[PDB]
Parts: sequence; C-alpha cells; structure tokens
Amino acid sequence: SEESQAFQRQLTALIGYDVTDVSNVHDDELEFTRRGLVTPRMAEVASRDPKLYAMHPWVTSKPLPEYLWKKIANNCIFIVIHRSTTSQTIKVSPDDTPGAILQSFFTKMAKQDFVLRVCGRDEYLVGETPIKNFQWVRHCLKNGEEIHVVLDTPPDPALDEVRKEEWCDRKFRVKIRGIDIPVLPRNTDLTVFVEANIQHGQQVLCQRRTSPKPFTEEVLWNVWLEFSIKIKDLPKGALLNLQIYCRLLYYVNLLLIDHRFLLRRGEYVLHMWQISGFNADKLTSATNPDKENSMSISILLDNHPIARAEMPNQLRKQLEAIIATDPLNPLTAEDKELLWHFRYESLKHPKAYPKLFSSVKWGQQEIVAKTYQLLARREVWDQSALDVGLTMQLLDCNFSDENVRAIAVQKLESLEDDDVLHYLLQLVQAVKFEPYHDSALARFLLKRGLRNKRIGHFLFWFLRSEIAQSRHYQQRFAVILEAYLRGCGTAMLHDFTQQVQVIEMLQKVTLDIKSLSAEKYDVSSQVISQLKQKLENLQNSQLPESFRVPYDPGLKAGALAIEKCKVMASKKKPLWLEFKCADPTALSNETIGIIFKHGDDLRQDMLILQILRIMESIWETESLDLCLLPYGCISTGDKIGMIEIVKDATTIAKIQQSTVGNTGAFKDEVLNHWLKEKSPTEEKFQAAVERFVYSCAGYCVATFVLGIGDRHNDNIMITETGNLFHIDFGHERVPFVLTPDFLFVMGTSGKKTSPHFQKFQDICVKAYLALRHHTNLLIILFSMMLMTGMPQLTSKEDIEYIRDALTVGKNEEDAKKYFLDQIEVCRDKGWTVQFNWFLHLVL
Ligand SMILES: CCCn1cnc(CCNC(=O)Nc2nc3ccc(-c4cncc(OC)c4)cc3s2)c1
Repeated sequence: SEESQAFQRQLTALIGYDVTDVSNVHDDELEFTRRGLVTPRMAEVASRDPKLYAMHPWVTSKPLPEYLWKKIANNCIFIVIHRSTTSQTIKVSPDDTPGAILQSFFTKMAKQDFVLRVCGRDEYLVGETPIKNFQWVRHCLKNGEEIHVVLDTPPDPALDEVRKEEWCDRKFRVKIRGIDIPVLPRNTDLTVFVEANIQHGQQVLCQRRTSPKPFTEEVLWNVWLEFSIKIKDLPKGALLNLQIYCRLLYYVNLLLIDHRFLLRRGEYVLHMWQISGFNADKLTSATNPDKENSMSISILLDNHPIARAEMPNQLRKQLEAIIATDPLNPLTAEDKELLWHFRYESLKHPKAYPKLFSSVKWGQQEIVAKTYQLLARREVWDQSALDVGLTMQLLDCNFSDENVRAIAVQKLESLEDDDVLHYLLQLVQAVKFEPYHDSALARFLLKRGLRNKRIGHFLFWFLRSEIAQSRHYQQRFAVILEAYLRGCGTAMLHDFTQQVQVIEMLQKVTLDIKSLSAEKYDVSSQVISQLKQKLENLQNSQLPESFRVPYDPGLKAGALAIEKCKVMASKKKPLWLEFKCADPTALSNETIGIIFKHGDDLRQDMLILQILRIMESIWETESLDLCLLPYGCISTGDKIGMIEIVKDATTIAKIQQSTVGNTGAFKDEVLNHWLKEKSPTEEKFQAAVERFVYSCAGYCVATFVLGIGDRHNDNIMITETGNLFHIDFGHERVPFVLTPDFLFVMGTSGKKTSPHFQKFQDICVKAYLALRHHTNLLIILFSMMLMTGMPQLTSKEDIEYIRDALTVGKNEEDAKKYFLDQIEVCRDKGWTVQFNWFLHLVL
C-alpha cells in the first residue's frame, strides 16, 4: 502492499509517464520487460561498493596530455586544503593517491577517517587513483586555476538505501481486414491502398499490396496477403510493417516474433502514426495512443515455436577494399556475396563485421544458422581492441539481429565510466533501433547508470528528455527509467524529485512570458515586472531551497538572483535566470546562470554538443587542445529545455552593434580593441589572442565537418578572455565563418599572412586530418544523429554531406589542400554572407 503504491506514483510523476498503464498495448512486452529488469537491477545494486558509490569519484585512465605536462614545470602540484578558514598549501606528486595525501597532512598538523571534497561542489577526491587522473584536477590545470579542497566526513551510504522489493513450412500470410479514420483530411475523392512489408533492419524481405479502394473513413478489403517467405524462414525481430498510400500517409509495425519466441497470432486493431506532412520513429513497435484521431487498421494471423581452403589474390584485394570502406558506402550484390562466401576470412577483420553481417540473407533459416555458427568462433572479435565507431555501427538501424547487436554490447562492457559518459547520449538514442523493449544494450545502460551516479544522473535526463517528447518511444524508455530509479537509491530519488519540480516550475514561467510580448522585437516594461514578480512568487513558498544543476550535477544552485534575471530579447522569449551557489564552502559570489527556452527542439543541440565533446577528446588523443566551449544543454520536454550560460562573454554581432550598431555596416579592427579593453595586462591580451586562435580554429573545423558552419555573427560568441564559440544549433554560402574581424586578430587584413595566422592554418589542418583519423566514428555518429535527432531526412544525401567534407578516400595531401581552399572561400567572401542575413528581411 500500500505505502508501496505511493512509491509508484512517485515513480510515474518522476518519469512523466505512467508505465503501469496498459491502454496502449496489444500484448505484455512492456510488462514482461519490467519483470525482466528486476534481476539486472538487483544484481547491480547488490554488487556496488556503497562508499565509492556515494562519492562517485570522477576519474580517467587516459594519460595526462602533453599540453598539461607542459603546464607542470616542476613534477609537483599545489593543493590548498581547508577545515574552516584554516588552510595550507601542499606540494604533491602527480602520482600521489588521496589517502597518501592524507598521510602527509595529518603528519603536518598535531605534533578516524575524513575525505577530500572539492570546494563548492559535490565532488570528492577518493579511491586508489593518482590525482593526475581525477577530472577536476585536469580541468583546474587546463584553466590555470588553483585546487581548493575542504576536509569533511564522507556521506553515509544509508542515504543510498534502496526500497524493499518482493516481485511450419507454410508461406506466411496476413488478413488485411480494413482501415478506419474518423475525419478525412483533404476531402476531394482520392484513392487508397495498404502496403505490408516484412522487414528486418530496414532490409525488406517480402512485400505485398492491396488493390486500392476509394478513400473513405471506412475501407474493408478482407484479403489474405500471402507473402513469399516461409513461416519458418522468419527471423527473430522481423517486423510486419503496415503502410498506407494514396503518397505515404500512415505507418505502423508489429513484431512477427514476440518476446517469447512465439509466432504472432490473432486479431489486432492497430492505431497508426501519421506522417509528418529515413528516421527512427519509423521503426517503432509502438502504437499511436491517440485512439480518437488516429487512422487504424484491423488484421488477422493464424498460421507456434522455434528457437577452410586458400583464397585467391585479387579477390582478397576486392575483399580488403570493400572492408576498408566508409559505413555509408553501399554494397553491390557482388560485394555482399563476396563477403558471405569468404566469411571466414572476413571474420579475422573486425572492421568487416558491419559489412559482413549486412550481407546476410536474414530471410533464410539455414543461413542465419550458419551466421550463428559464425558468431561462435569469435576469438578474433573478442580479442580485438575496442573500436567504438565499429561497435556503434552494429547498433544502428541496419541490424535487427539480437545476437549481432549483443556482441557489440559485449565490447562496450569494457568501457570505463569516463567513456560511457562520452557516448551515453548516442547509446541511449540507439535504444530506438532495438527490436525488443528489453535488450542487451538497455540492460547495459541500466547497469552502468546504477553503478555510477554520474552516469545515472545523465541517464535520467536523457531518458526523460525522450519520454516527454516522443510517443513513438516513450513507452520503452519509461520502462527503462523505472528500472533505473528503483535502483538508484533514495538519495537520488530525492535529488531527481527536487530537480523535476524546479524545471516544471520554471517552464511554467517560461511559457507564460512568451504569451505577453507577441513577436514585438522589444520586451515591454510590463514584461520584466511580471517576470520579477513571478520568480518572487515562486521563491517565497514553492521553489526548493536548492537543487542539482541537471547539465552539471556537481553544482547545487541555491536561491535566485532575481535582480539579474530577465527575459532575453528574442523572437522566442527565453529566460535568463541566475542562481546563487547553495554551497557556502564555494570560492565565489559568481552565480550559476541558466537560460530556459521554448520554441527550438534542443534534442538537436544536445546531440551537436555531444559530438563537440567527442571531437575535443579525439584531439586529446593527439595532445591537441582547441578550447571548444560545448556548454551545457539539457532538453526537458516538447520544444523546451535549459542552457548553461557561459561567464563573461558576448556576441560577435554586439561587438559590431557597440561601435556602429548600424542597420548593418561592418568593421574589421573592432574585435581586437574589444580584447585590449578586456585585458588588464598586454601579456594577458596575447593569451586572448592565443585562446581565440585556437577556439576559432576549433570551431572552424568542427562546424565545417557537421555542415553547420554558415552562421550569423549573432550566433557566435567570444569570452572576455579570448574563448570563441558558437551557439544555438536549433537554427551563396560560406563553408564556415572566418570574418575579416577575426583575421585582424590573426595579423592579416584582406589577403596577406602573419605569425599567428600561419599558426591558424597549421592548427586547423592538424585538427582536420586528426578527425579524419576517426572518420568512421564521425560518420556513424552523425548518421545516427540525423536518424534519431532530426525532422525527416534523405537516407542518402542529407547524411552523405559528411563524407565529402571528411574528404573520404583521400590521402592527407589532397585533404589538407581541400581544407585550405575552404579557408580561401571565407577571404573571397569576407563580410558578404554576414552582410546578407539582414537584407532578405524581405526575400
Ligand atoms: C553566467 C552568469 C552571468 N554572467 C556572467 N558573465 C556574463 C556575460 C554574458 N555571458 C553570456 O551571455 N554567455 C552566454 N552563454 C551562452 C551559451 C549558450 C547560449 C544559447 C545557446 N543556444 C540557444 C540560445 O538561445 C536562447 C542561447 C547563449 C549564451 S549567452 C553573464
């Protein structure tokens, strides 16, 4: 039971979806999946070390990069320690463990066991890890900052307490009975038919149509559709995709083999997803909850069970060629049969595996058999070093086979939380391509999230983001989330509970303000008053005392700095909110600044940001820093989210608006003055010039690769301290933005060269060819991003942008050349496409 039914309401209200609800299901898969997950939850709960769990030490086995060993000129590191305005600085060896450091500290003083917490954060320096390997440390040294730690006592694991739990040979065929809708769209007499496909990872196996019939609110064929495939030749995870044309208006899917390995039988009345008017919402096994407005379709099943000599030379080379080839290069029939015939050779090359397993006639019993024997002798794959790009490739929409997919997930098991975090978002999205609710991958996210509060925290927001936006996938995700929460342990349930109230509160406010200045560029006096009064109304009895900042879970925000909060001057009306630190042990009055925004789909931004982080760590692997500023951003519901404000930064545009602020002339010297005036010492200035040259360079390459490089001034920002960065990725060309104002900081004005600019192309090109060394990873992530993150998209040309840009199949010379030309376009065009935003105000 009873007090255990509150818990459920807690869960549902925490999730944003009621998973005990059974009104949008035609079977028990979700229920079954709720049951299936108890063990892997309990298992992981049971085996986690309570102390290290409560402190969630954020840590990495990566080597410390060159550019930070450079920053330590003494093989020794300073750490200020505090007890209560009593503090001493300690020389420490980069290889010193924390316990080891406590040894030397107790030694120092008086002439039990406490723990090193970071000043101002919910971050601890604990565990047999040399300090060189805690992230905070690496982050402090990056920025030229000191390292402030208070000594306090550990958090009681009691607070992580988890609740008690006490839980034939026949051809296949389908009777299309007919379809219904209540209200008919365009109205004038058109014509309509049903298309029934037998699908397996977007490979199509058979297809049947109906004769068409006049499009009216009710249409009844009552036909058998005898397909070409044999019942027994059906593979697990095969979808019966049902589609409607007149062209494509609606689609829906049914697993032909249920989660119990049972051929699917009987009557079904399926409510169908309308078209927007390829992508991952097409694949779903879910039905439209909206029974009242959706088109639907009746059908019937009743058809039970089921569960090397020497290769030539020039063929080996055709083979190696095929294998050695981007994920988007499609395979000829000729290729596929080659791969299949020489599968045992193909098997020694882990890079072949995606190509190889998509050369499988999955519509043949006998061949899948062989394909499993093939997976049996996995020596080489098991032993290969982890390649995430490769691994990821095998979790995309192209692979429905449960066992292919699961070897990829084997490979992830060896990732440390550091990397789990990098890829967490994409991996969560990759759930959408899983044929069944319960999957190896789902279970793996579950483990890793429960094992580590950082992953757990981000897992929560990532699943919740989707649950609240997508009906296609909310059911499945809601089940995974519920699984998580039942293991994360009441500490976090309270945290998530705080957090969820705050962002529901603050979105209420966000939307109410849009109502009050329609478009009208200016923001009425009236507006700001009301914003002020609401936030005051909120703070006085309703808002929590403090709360974790979802995009950065080490930060506890306290009260609002109402004075500093405002509505932004947008066509949308985002909030500029700022909070005090709730941590009194913090080093500053410097606020936490968060922007809330409705009107853009931030799921996209989230993705782009995550790819930015990935690029930054690729550059880590060649001892390269380009100071990208992939600020925090978390989507939270329908076209609405939050955004980390970056301290001390303005808009390239505004730096123009200041001096001239014209309707839109444009000047080249202005940026460089703006730096001087924000550099209290001329040598710090050269650091701004420094940071800028990198940041510019970073964003130049990145932005180009993603093809989001032609942007307006207003959507680029720089820090008072040189760090340039792009924003707002919800929104003649130019490849990327290299305006003449930038180049004047690089000591050039219209076609010359100079110390820092030589440096600029040097870094740029380094950066560029460095990402080409991870081509397949970027291609797979990008392609997935578009499939899980976008509007509709061409399953060739939208995606194919990024191979031409990564200049696939090219030696480093051509490529370097290519990139350099992409610079020279921005110097042909100078201010031209910048200038052009304005003009089309009327075109
Ligand atoms: C953060 C504490 C207050 N503060 C301390 N220094 C400043 C100077 C002003 N700094 C900024 O405005 N920084 C910004 N950072 C971002 C990051 C992202 C976005 C953004 C990204 N995407 C979509 C957007 O549309 C609203 C906005 C805007 C800003 S402004 C403000």
